[PDB]
Order: sequence, then C-alpha cells, then structure tokens
Amino acid sequence: ISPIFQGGSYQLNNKSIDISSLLLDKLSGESQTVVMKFKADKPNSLQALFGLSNSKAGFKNNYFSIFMRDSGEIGVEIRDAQKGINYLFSRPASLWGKHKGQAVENTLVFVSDSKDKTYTMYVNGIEVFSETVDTFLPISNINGIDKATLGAVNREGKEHYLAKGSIDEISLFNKAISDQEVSTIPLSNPFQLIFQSGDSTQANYFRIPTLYTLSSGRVLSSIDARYGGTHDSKSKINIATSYSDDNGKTWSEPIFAMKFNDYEEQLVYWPRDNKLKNSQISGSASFIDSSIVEDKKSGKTILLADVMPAGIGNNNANKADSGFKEINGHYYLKLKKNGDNDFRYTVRENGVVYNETTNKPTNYTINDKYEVLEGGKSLTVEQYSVDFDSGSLRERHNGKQVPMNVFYKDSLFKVTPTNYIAMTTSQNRGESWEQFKLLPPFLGEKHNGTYLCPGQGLALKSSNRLIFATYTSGELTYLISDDSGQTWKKSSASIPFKNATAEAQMVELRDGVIRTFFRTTTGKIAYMTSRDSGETWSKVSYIDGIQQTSYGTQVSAIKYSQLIDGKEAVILSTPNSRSGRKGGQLVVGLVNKEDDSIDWKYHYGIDLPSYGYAYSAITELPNHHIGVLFEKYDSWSRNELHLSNVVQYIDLEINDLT
Repeated sequence: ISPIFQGGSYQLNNKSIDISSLLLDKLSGESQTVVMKFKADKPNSLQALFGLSNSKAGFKNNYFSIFMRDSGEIGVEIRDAQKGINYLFSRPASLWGKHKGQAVENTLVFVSDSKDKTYTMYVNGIEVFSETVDTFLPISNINGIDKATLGAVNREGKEHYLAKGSIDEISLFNKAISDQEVSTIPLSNPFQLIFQSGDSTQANYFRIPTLYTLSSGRVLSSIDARYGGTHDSKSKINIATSYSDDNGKTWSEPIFAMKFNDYEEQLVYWPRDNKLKNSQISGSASFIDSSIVEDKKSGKTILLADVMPAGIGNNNANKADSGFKEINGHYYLKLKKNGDNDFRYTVRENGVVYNETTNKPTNYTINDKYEVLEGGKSLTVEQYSVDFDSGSLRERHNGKQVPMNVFYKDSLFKVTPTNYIAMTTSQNRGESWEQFKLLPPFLGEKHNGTYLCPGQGLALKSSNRLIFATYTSGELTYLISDDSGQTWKKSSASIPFKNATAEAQMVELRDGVIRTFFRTTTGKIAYMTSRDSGETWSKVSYIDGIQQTSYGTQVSAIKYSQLIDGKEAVILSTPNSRSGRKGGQLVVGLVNKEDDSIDWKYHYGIDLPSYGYAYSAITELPNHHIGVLFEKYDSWSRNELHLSNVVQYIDLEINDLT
C-alpha cells in the first residue's frame, strides 16, 4: 500500500516539530506501520523521535512514542491511563551513530498489528523485538490523542524527551506490513552480517568473532554459534566458520568447524526478563573461544577452541585435573563408566578403552569423533531439546538417537568434567573441517587445560613456526608447533596477575620479534615481547592512552603490511572506556626502529563513545583495506544479554583511520 503520510528532512535541534494537522486525521483502523530513516550522532541521554499524545492537562500518561537512548537502545511506549495500559518494549544496542566520521542513516520499521496483537521493531534490517500482548492497544486509539510530534512527546503542553538528530524520511501506513514487505525496504547500513539468526547454524546468538586472511586471498572467519542465549559455557555452543573470496563483500553460508549433537540445534528467543534471563542450558557439551592460523608449509588451516563436557564451563570445571593420565611420558584421556565412582578407564592407542584397575583392555573403542563403539558397533544416546513452554527452562529427550560421545551427559563412558583444548584442520581453506583432536596437557596431570585466546594464532613469516597463545592462572602459555600442528610444546611467560582473563593476541614486529598485547585487571592493556620466536618472553609493560574497565576486554591486533607516515605500523582494536564495553576504537601505532617502542598515533572511533563495542577481530584484507568483525554491544552488561545480530562486519581504509 501507499503511505497515508510521508515527510522528510526534519532537523531535530532540541525543539519538537508539530505534524498533527498533516497526520492525525489520516490515521485510521487499528494497525499501523511507521518507517523512519533518521540520524543521531549526538543524541541526548533519552530522546523521543516520534510521538502521538494526548497533550491535555491530566492525561500525561496517554501517549505513544518511539524513543532511543544514548546507549544505542531503541524502544516504544504505548500508554493509556483510562485503559490501564502502560506498555514499554525495547532492546539495547540497536543503533548506529557514526561510520567513517559521518552520521549513519538508520532505517527503523515499527509494525503495530491488531490482528495478531503484536508489536514488532526492526532497525537496519534486523528484528530487535517482537512482542505479543493479551490486550492490544492500537497506537492511535489512545484516549484523547491530539498531537503528532517529531523530536519530543507533548505532555500537558510541554516538550518531554527532547531529541537532537534528524529525520530524513518518515512514512506511516494504515496497515501492519508483513515481514516479507519489510525485507524489501531499502537500507543504508554501514555494516554487513557474516553470521546471523536463521542462517545454517540455527543459533539465534553469536559471540567471539575471529578473522584471518589466507594466502589465496580468501578471508576466513570463525565464531561461537551460541544457542542458549549469549551465555558462556555451560551452554550449547558450536564453532562455525564462513569465508569471503571477494575482500569481504560477500560471505559463504556458515558450516561447523566443531559441533556436538547431544542437544538439538535450536533457534530460541531467550528470555530477557530479570526472572528468567539467567536460564542456562545445563546438560549440553559445548565448544567456546576459537582461534585460527594458516600453515605455509602444509597449506592447512588450523582452528583451535576450548571444549567443555556436558554441563561444564569455566565456573565449575575441575581446576585440579587435566583429564589425562600420564603413563611413561605419554598422556591418555581418562574415562568414567556408568556406575563407577572413580575414573577407572583410559583411552589408549587406536582408541582402545582400557581398564586401569585390572590393566585389561575392554571391548570398547573410541572413534575419531570421540564416539563410543562396542565391538565395532556404534552406541547411541537420545538427544535433548530445550523449551520454555512451561514458563521455565526445560531440557528433555526428543526421541532422536545420535552417536554416543564421551563428552555427553548420557554417555556410557564420560570424560573428566574439566576444560580441554581441541584442534581441527581444513585442507580446503574452510570448505570443510576434519574431526577435532584433543591437545595434550601442557602443565601436568593435575592442572586443568589452559584457556585459548580467541582470535588468530601466529604464523611466523620467516619459518614454519606456529603459535597459539593461551592463558591460565599466573601466566600466558604459548603453544608452539614447528611441524604443521602435529606436535606442540609450551612456552610459559609469567604475568603479575592471579586468575586474570589474560586474552592475548600477537603481532610479528620484525623477523623473530613478537609483541603480544593482552587483557589485564588493571584498566590498561599490557604487552610483552619475544626476540627468539616465542622461546623466551620479556617482563610486562602497559599501554598508556587506552582505557579498559577493571575486568577488561579482549583486544585484537595486526601488523599492517604497508608503511604509515614512513613507519612500520601495528593496529589494535579494543573498546576505549573505563566504564563499560563501549567506545570502540582502532588505534594505529608506529614502531620506533631504535627500540621497538610503539607510538600510538591515531585513534579511529568505530562509532559513538557511548555505543557498545566488545570482543573484536581485525584483518588486513588482500586489497589492503581493514576488515573488522566485532560485538556491537556491551557483552559484560547484565542488561544486554541475549541480543541477536549484534556481531557485525565493517570495511575500513587506512585513510579513514588517520
């Protein structure tokens, strides 16, 4: 249909614009759609973009409004005091502010559907909320509405929620347009999605992005596909990957690099209310935090990630047990059988399950997918699905048999409830991935696995050496391979933090010289240096000029291939804020060849200081542009859990940053 009202280029400069005469008598029927293209690069703390209100004395709570916050949150209020209705629907982190120094044109579509009794909000082509109510309130049915307002709500004759911004285009329709019709509305997005709700992963949530440019020019990305809301393990999470062959312009449909099937892949709208938001899938195995590297010698791509057995996460993992038994300098995975109170089994050569009490081999073997075979025959377990139909989280058997895996809750043989690191490889640059293999323990029998630093591993330019940083209590533990990832050794580097989440990323400043940048608990990003390709490490220094919170955030880093201002350059990506995970920046540092010190010379604001920015991935694209895949929300805030389509990708050029 055609709009009943259409207007444009309204400047909102802390003074509302009255459009009552143009709009109010056009509103008819109980369903409406508002389409608005707007900019707000310097918003007030809380401002209304659009309002329909009863402006009369005594009716201050009779209004509809579309509002936004300087946090990037978008929402509506639908209120009628006579009807006893006060609806407020919103979602944090729904907006863009600025991109490449220019105000972003956000495209907002709000659908008020009387038939389905549903209110649905889209911003920039992303559905941010859809709420059904028992008692529907049509937005123009509010008792005594007499004002239509841009840039404020008129309450009792005064301007409330005054806005700063502009509305370049606004249209209203006397219909609830369909999801299909919404998808046809042209967008002006500064970003694209690689992974997204409804894609092949069927996860409604994503966290922990990575990016890595392969030698063929293919750009590869990995991610946590998170099913049970955005929660860290324990949960259900798989590792997914996608690649681009055209410098990031388009991306392949995701495939899995690492997946478990003890629970169904379900796209679930996780509750965001205070009473249920901490609901957590508690019986599923999961993977979490992935990292990628390419090996020049073999041509293989190698991906590592943490692995968690059913119901296990950082919080409850046995810190005092590697999950392996040492027997003659060799490490074997320990297993517990149904009914036993200790772990009386190990997995030996060729997957043979072996009885430790009586030194007997059994009739069980573990295959290459960590699945249990009895006499060569595949054992199975029944899969679980989750639902909130009862008003709380239920996890229950769904009738489907899947291969019995030692990481599962229902398995005959179970691994130690602690965290591990696994690796997988691809021989076709991410078109398919092999079955994963567990890495051995590096810090002894009675120490849980170290935690993988998400992002990139490091392929040294002048050798075959591959390094993946990991962290644990009191140190960074670098994992080093010189044989294409077939065998690994550790190199430990003490850090002056006990129990830090010391997520670390590396750059090779020059041949054999590695600087590692890492998250701390001090509000400053730290660094250390190796001058012997990772064999030994310097003391820890701190970067001045960037602020993080007390708890810190992952930082990503690359060595740029081109000189900047005549100097070698490193680029860091991180939030810059002492308050929360917001104020994302790319910071360009120029290397001083005298001493390898770095002058952090340029700070590029990814979006507003108040808009969300958490974990991130950066890569130099083959055309020398910079690709950034990042969590565009505060992934620490307990108010911003369970948001969809906030991991987003942008393309930048060096001239944008400087």
